[PDB]
Amino acid sequence: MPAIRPASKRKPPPDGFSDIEEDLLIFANKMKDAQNTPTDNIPKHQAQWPIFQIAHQRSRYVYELYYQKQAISKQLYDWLLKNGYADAMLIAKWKKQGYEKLCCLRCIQTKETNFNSTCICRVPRAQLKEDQDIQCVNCGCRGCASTD
RNA sequence: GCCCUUCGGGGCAUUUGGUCAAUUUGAAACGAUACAGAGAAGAUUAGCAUGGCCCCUGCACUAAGGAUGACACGCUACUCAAAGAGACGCUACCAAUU
Ligand SMILES: [Zn+2]
Ligand SMILES: [Zn+2]
Ligand SMILES: [Zn+2]
Repeated sequence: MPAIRPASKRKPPPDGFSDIEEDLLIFANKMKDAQNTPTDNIPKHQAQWPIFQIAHQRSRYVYELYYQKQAISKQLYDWLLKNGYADAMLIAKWKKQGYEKLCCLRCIQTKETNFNSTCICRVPRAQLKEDQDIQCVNCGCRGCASTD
């Protein structure tokens, strides 16, 4: 379970976890530092942006470690997705076509916008104004479209 | 970026949003202090209401309480006369002790 077991109850992870544990702990400590970041000098949605950034990065590490540069077994990959080292739904969207670089699921959630739209970060920057710096309110993405 | 191609081309995906993170000048309120100071025609007071540009506590916007919760207590011509009886009214002002 992803609930914390005592120690004697703890089952070992699969093989290769000793090989990837250092990068996984790098992402975990990055996430704790994002928890401890100050919020006085920035706005509030901007305070929540780094969690989405680090979650995307951790899931991308797992995703391209399994699919692109094959370095982990399928047992280990399924274990990582089950135990919370990567976002299975974000990885599913990365497998979809036209969503190969999606920042977050909240940015394609169309039931939650005013006019049932995706966010502006999903729009190909070829159709936007020049020097129109987008940083979306949801995660601060500057451009996710696969063409971008 | 990926995919397809008859290598000319075509496809997949499509417009977020919370006035800034900044406290003097776009609106918080007690308490302390100062002061005064509790209804019903003598004195003392159980209350229940009434009306709303007065509200408070309460789930009660179909209880109850808040001094009977308070407020009430100033002010005061205006649909408006008639009868009969008066008026040096409406003008003048005036000549003997012995
Ligand atoms: Zn996003
Ligand atoms: Zn976005
Ligand atoms: Zn994005």
